[PDB]
Amino acid sequence: RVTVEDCVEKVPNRFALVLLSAHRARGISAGAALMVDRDNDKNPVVALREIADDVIDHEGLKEHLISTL
Amino acid sequence: KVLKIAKEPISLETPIGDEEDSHLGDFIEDKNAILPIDAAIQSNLRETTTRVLASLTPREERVLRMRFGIGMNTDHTLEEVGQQFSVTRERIRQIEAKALRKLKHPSRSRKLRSFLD
Amino acid sequence: MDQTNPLSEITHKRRLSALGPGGLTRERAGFEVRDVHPTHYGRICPIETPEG
Amino acid sequence: VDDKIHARSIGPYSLVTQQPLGGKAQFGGQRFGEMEVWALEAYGAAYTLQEMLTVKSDDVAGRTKVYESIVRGDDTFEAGIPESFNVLVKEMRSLGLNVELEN
Amino acid sequence: TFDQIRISLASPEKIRSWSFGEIKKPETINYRTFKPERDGLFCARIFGPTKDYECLCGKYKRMKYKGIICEKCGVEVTLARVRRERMGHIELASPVAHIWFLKSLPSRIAMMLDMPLKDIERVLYFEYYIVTEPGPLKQHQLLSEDDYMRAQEEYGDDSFTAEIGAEAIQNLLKAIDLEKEAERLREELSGTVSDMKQKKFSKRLKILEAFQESGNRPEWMVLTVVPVIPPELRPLVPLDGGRFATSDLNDLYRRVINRNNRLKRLIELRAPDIIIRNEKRMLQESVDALFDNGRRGRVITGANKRPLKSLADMLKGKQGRFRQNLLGKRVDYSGRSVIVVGPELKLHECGLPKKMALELFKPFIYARLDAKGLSGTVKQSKRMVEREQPQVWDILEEVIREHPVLLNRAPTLHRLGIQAFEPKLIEGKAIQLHPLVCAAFNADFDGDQMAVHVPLSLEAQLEARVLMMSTNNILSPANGRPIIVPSQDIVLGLYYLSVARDGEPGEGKIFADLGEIEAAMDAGVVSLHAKIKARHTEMTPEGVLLRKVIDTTPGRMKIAALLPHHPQIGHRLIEKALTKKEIGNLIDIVYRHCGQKATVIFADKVMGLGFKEAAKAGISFGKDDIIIPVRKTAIVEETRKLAEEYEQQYITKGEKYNKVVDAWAKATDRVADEMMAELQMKHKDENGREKEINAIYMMAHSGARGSQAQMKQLGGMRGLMAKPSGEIIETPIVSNFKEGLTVQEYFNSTHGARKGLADTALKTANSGYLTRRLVDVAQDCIIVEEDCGTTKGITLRAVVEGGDVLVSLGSRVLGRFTAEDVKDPGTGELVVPADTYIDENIADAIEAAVVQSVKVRSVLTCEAKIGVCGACYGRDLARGTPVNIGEAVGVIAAQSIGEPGTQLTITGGLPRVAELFEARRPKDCAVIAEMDGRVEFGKDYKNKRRIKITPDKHIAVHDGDYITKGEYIIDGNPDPHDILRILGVEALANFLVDEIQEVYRLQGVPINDKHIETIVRQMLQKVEILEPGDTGLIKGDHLDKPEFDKEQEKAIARPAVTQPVLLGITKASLQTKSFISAASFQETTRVLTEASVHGKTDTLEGLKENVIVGRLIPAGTGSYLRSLQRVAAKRDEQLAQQRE
DNA sequence: GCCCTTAGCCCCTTGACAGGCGGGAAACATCGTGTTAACCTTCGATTAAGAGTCGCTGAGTCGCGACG
DNA sequence: CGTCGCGACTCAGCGACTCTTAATCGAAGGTTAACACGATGTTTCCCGCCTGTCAAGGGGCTAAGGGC
Ligand SMILES: [Mg+2]
Ligand SMILES: [Zn+2]
Ligand SMILES: [Zn+2]
Repeated sequence: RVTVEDCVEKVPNRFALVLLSAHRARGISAGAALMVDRDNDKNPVVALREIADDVIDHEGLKEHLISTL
Repeated sequence: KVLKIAKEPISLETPIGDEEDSHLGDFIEDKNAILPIDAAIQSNLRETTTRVLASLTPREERVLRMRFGIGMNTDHTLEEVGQQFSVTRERIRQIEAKALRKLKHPSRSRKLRSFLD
Repeated sequence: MDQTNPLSEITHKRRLSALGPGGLTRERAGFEVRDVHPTHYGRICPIETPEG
Repeated sequence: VDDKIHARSIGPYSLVTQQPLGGKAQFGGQRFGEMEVWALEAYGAAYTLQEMLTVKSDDVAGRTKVYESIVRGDDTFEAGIPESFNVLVKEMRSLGLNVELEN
Repeated sequence: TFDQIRISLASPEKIRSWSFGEIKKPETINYRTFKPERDGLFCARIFGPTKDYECLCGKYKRMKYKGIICEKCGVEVTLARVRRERMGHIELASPVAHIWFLKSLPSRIAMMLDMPLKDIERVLYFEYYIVTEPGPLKQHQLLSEDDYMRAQEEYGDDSFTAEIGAEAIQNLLKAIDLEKEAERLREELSGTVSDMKQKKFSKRLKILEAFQESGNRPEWMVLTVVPVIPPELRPLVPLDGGRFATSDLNDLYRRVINRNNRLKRLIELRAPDIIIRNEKRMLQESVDALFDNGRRGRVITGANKRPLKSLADMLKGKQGRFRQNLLGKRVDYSGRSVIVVGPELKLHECGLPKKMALELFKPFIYARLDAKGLSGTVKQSKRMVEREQPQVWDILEEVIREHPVLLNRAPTLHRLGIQAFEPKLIEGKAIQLHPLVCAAFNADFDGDQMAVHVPLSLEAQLEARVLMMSTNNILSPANGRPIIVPSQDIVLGLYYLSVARDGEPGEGKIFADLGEIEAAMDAGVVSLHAKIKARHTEMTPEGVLLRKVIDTTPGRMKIAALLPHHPQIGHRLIEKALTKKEIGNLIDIVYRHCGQKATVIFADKVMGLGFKEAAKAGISFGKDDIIIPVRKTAIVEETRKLAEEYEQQYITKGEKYNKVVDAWAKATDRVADEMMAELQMKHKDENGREKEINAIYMMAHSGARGSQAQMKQLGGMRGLMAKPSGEIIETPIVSNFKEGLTVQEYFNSTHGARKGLADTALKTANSGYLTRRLVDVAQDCIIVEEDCGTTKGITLRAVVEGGDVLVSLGSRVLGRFTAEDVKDPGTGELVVPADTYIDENIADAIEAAVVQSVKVRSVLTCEAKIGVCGACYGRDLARGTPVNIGEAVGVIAAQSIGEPGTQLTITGGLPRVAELFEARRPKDCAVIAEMDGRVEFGKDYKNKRRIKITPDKHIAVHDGDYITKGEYIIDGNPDPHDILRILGVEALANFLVDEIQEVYRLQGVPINDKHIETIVRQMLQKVEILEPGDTGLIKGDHLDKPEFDKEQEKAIARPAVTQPVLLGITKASLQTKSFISAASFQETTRVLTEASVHGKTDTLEGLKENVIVGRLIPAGTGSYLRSLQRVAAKRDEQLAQQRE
């Protein structure tokens, strides 16, 4: 339901908007998304909708997870 | 039995249509490749068994698992699983029968009633 | 045998296929034999032909 | 539309490559070809290509894993060596080549 | 894990280490019991058990034992997966020469010791004996008669020995050493002329350095032990009917085993020397056919008559790693259904049949039922969805809510062919596709099965929502034109809404709001002919604009209200007729100025608006729709009379051309022009109001489905039909499709149209081949660096023919970062900065003043070490935003170049593009001058003037005239190779770009220049090494070598210089660093040998490499994950440096 | 309200089968050998009606000079 | 003061990999010396060891009812 142009202004790469959004959705699977309501939406769509407030915070967690151990 | 003895195995690369595309090798099925669905029931049968065994006695659940093997694939017999717990006698068979008759009620054997098919 | 209807049987029976054993294959045809010669007039239809 | 419709999440797989069969014969799957994989290659959808031709079709050890993960609830997968690459390296190893992985 | 796959020669010891048991009998299974034999092509103890953890003879089939081996059968108990990985080996009684190295284009076995393949092939087949250890009896004398073998041996019976065959060639390869041979060839390559011997010496030195560097011994091309493919790869599954279906490789391996057993029995039996050598020759031929089967006599199977495929035949055709195995994987979780129009759906929502959504989302349905608690177990869930219970449909609509599905059309020519859609559980069994998006798919609804895919992963399900969504694929990757523009119906509706006529009810009746127009139209006071005044907000200046009472129309207001509120847009765009081109420019301007959300919402609204106003309009085609020109019979009679006046006296060809060109080819547009003029005139009824516009004329003018050529063919003169050779028909063809065509004219029509129809089916194959070549030459052209440190760029000049511009300079330069700041002519004012993005505003400012070519940074001038840069590719063609790192720029450009195919066209359009991309010498090879000023005469009596040096056939220059570099003697069709050898690389790139643009404009498919720029850059990845010292390679070489070799030579001193060489798209894989990328689409028997003997290791840097290997692609989301992996590795290294 | 007495359930000891994987012993269907000597001592297909190019070979034409 | 004795020379010539991209339905036809022990498996029951019933008996523990 949420477009990419509305949420790509914060992540002007269009690929970090995918990986970071997937990481945010996975975190929502264990409890996340305290910034925007779900509005009866799936995990990826809600992550893309709330990506306007976790542009840098999501990339750091993904980078830490990519690191071994 | 002499006839029908696989007189000539057809080439698996033979054409299937009017052209030489999509040979017979690309259309043969697999009777040994485990389908992902049948693996799903395997993983859930590993989950649905660990849950039903969590209600039994700890030592009794351990001896029942040793009778078949959930983590260890070495399927032990009655006496072999008997020595691991107590004196190897009919007591192990008795507790196994009691456990087997235990999870046969609609409460414990609820999700397994549609599992055996 | 294309037997979807009585016309398919007739058009399949009256089908001159330039491919098969003894003639050019589907690749062997080329842009030459895939044309219609002037002598084809009256003897072979130029419109009814497979699109593939 | 009946004779042409088709939908097979997981059907009978082949033998030479362990891939899902083609066509609507026996629960086939829409073959994802080189010219149709380039559509996702030019796209940024590399995770799809890392799961559509890696764990979806040609990973006998990864297909069941991804199916169990999807059934459990988590949309996570893993696929390192597809069966296509395995059969390719086995065929190349059949000749005088020394196709062998490392590090 | 694994990475950096490397190939080399398979050592006999390493081959034995790979195998698990030597097969000595050509027996697969038993005729009574279907079990593997002891030692054969299908073995249990050699390749593993046939059943999962079920040993042979029913002894360890309980799975309790995993490493225990049987006693009677000797097979170790293991799952059936090991039967596909376990290899085998056949220790041949005599060696055998590899078919890939013996018989091929480069004779890799003949390059050793400098012996031609014509004699190496004779010494291997035991025809001409070879001499070894000479000491009369010259080295490599190649003697066959027994005179010198026995009669000449009567010199004491000492020091006389020679061999023949595969063993002889193996001993010869063992005798030659790599280091000494390379050292001998080094001095033979330098300090000498090397006129003809250099061509072979270069290849020999390359092969020797590959063998020495890779560590492979020279005597490994001939193999004493042949490895066997595992039995699971070549299966023997019992087919339905008791007839086993054995693979092609099984028969070849059985033949090889039979030959080996026969040779072993002959050697142990002490057979005649002519039969053992003949047995070795038969075994060698069998091993040759088992590998390639093409270089030999094409040995056919004993049962079938089809040519048996081999280990090489599999990889070559589509049925191996090329198409069937690796690239074109038959992915599951997919669906193919006939598509139907989905106008009730949104642009980002495709219809999915309920009967297909269950089979597609079976695991997702199971997960939703398990999490929701509806189903206790997976088996119960499968039993629930299998019967299609009414409670699972509610879960299917809930699971398919934001899970996009990839819609894959049968033919794909660009990245928009795979677009993910939020599925809607529509009734029926057909994919309800959106009307606006099917144009980008190339899928009409006349029958087009759109294969639907479902991404399983959470990232793939999210990757299909950020990039593969239909809302994000508005602008096609070919150029800056939106591909979501209405094709046929919405464009017709908008044209009917925008057509304004001075005569209509409600003239100048001012309305209050937008709803007033519809309220008055429902009352019958105002018509839809767009001639009434009302109020509307245009929003031209900064901020909100007042509701100015515009003098516009009601029909253009219904479309104007759908336009988003933003400056530079409004009713000023709808003031035109709103044709297909104008409506595409409107969807482009709304996306160029406003965002993608508003653009997609306007596209969704206008489709519904155009649909609602097209059905209510009544655009049905009728007999009076196609109006034949009343001034047609007279012009036809006058033309046919003029065709007879000059025919009385008669040259016949001149009179014919006067009667076919000036008589029928001319005045056929006159009749068509008169028809168009009579069709454009709006007939006014007796009540002063025009009756209506012709529906066919509306379709032709709006651009939905009509055209001038189609109009003339339908109602005009129909033109003149073609011929098999291309000549125009001379007979009179005066009849339109509205009238009755007689038999002869219709036969000529179907004689001229079947040629184009075959071109749609034959030239499309050439289009597919060109697209395959481009994506595999441009796969490495991936944007990785955002901004490179380069300043030079290609010059982009607006192409012009005659006196007008063919393409606007503002459009050619739009979306490309400038190299140097463009200076406006006349006044020295910096209109554009040096290294900033060229936005649409910058392009408009540049086009506001007439300017010459502007220095533009392109992918050609990229100084990036790996991949392409971001400040050079410019703007991604997907949207108005600049290109981001990770996009497959090369793949996008290849798709954009292949999209104009199937409608192109010798040298007309498609063949010319294929010739220019492959860089072949045309039929008339042009020779560049390179001389300045005066030009002298060439040598005396050398059949041609090669070149004249003045340092200070057909000819087009004089002997004393002042010639300037650039003017080359040719009648046309220059050569790009000569252009690079004489002229610069940027000049060749500009020539190729202009040629491709001229071709695509003559055909009509506009393609962006950068899409050709990336292909031209990928064609320039090789550079001829002219280094006099430190490197003996003079032929072409990848640029990474001079990036590394030229840097290493400076740390030892001779200066190194290399001129860039241009190779065709097909020749890109010939010298590419990666072999999997080259062995994918190119010939698999030459690139593998070029990579096996060279020990080429695939670093998996490209896109096609990771696709075949299965790992994540280094482009796109995979590119970003690779960057994250690299930064994580750097962080781990920094952390390790902290703790010593 | 607490203590004594008796009944019911749980547990232990023996056991008379029942047959049941499995090697042995045996009766019977395979699988690789031989062996016989009356006459022919070159069998046979299969492209070859489009098309861009890689890898090699072998003919006719010239320079440099020596000996009359 | 010519040529030819003797050398390269590039020119021809000859071989040779692919046929987009998903799809419309599964299998697919021939070749026709005779016999003999032997060593080699194949297949049946038959007891050996052992596994699994339910029962019999009993006691020991637990608990419920009655009396002071
Ligand atoms: Mg269509
Ligand atoms: Zn066994
Ligand atoms: Zn660059």
